[PDB]
Amino acid sequence: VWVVGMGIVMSLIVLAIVFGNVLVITAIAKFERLQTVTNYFITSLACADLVMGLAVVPFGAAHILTKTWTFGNFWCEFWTSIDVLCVTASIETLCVIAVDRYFAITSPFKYQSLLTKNKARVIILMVWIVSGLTSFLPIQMHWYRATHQEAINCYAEETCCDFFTNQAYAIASSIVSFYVPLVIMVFVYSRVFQEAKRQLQKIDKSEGRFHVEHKALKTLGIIMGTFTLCWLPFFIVNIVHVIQDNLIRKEVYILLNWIGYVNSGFNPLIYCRSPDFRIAFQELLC
Ligand SMILES: CN[C@@H]1CCc2c(ccc(O)c2O)[C@H]1O
Repeated sequence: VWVVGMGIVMSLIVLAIVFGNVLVITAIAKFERLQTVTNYFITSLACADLVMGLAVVPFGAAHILTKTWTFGNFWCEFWTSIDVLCVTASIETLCVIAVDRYFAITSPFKYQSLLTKNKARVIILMVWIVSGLTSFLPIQMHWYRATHQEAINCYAEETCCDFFTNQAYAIASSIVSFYVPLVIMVFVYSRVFQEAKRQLQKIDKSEGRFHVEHKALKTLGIIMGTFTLCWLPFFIVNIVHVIQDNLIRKEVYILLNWIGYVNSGFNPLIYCRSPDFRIAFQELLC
């Protein structure tokens, strides 16, 4: 009953991810009003999420359900590289969005000059190049491999493929993928909240006698509680399991990894709540 039951959940996850991340892309492509410098970062994020949902989730689900890797030994390194690439490219895009929002409020007069359609493309290409220099190059050159008997036995068997990595690669990959964007987003959003509070105070001092921070708190909570709660638990055990051998089990690692995969299915709800997006979604369907 467990085999039949979980397959339904995995298929539902796949369908939700694909349907969520294709609609945004086609709405942005079809409509000329939504083509804005802001909306290119959402385009890149949606592309990364769609690639993840199509390439990573189905094969991981099949590997779990079948319990053996029926495909060749060459196709598992490619799968791991794709997974790492998508994961590390789906977070720096959020960091870029946060920085772009910071520059709008902090410098209102100079926002148009600093951000131009030519610079957005360069930023996106740099993000994707950096993502590809930590996923394909070290994995495909066999620099991440660990040196112990279980790892060698797993490497020499075609039907078995698990993740065994070194201390240095794990630390470097986690630092590049998660922690630096986390610090940058924390600083950015704290400053934005400070500016919003100052504006509210000024309005209250000016027009106080007439009736005419819940909004900022709710928005920032939705922004920063669906990302930290989804990715932070995994990137701690990622550091831990290479320092203490018996502290972290394999099942906990796999489940905490799969919890962070569903974040790609939530992004359209969080970042595409604008009325302009709603009108486009209504026009496409119905
Ligand atoms: C196969 N799962 C991988 C394992 C390690 C890893 C992931 C994502 C980002 C990283 O920086 C990593 O080091 C996970 O997606």
